[PDB]
Amino acid sequence: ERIRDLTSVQGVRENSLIGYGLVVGLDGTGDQTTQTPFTTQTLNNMLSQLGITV
Amino acid sequence: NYGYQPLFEDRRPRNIGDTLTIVLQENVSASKSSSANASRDGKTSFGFDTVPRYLQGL
Repeated sequence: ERIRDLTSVQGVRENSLIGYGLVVGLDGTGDQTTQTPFTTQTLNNMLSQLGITV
Repeated sequence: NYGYQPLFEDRRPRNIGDTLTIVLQENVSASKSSSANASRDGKTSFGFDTVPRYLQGL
């Protein structure tokens, strides 16, 4: 198992992925949403996509 | 079917046919001005109202 533990193969590599989301179902431990406008803005975006226009 | 539609990304136009609102707000104001002037005044005088006799030839 030495060669695998010492080297890596050319072209066999891992990339990094990033994204933004919302986490729901918290027990009152979410954002204040008065100091983080993007939380409410993106929630309204999600609702508008789902068919609710606040 | 309309293809992948994001859920938290803002509603932007992405393809041909999508609509976008333009708030026309133009306020352009340019100006320029210039001037130039010149003046020149001169007076000269000499009067021998009473000429002394030794200087009456000059």
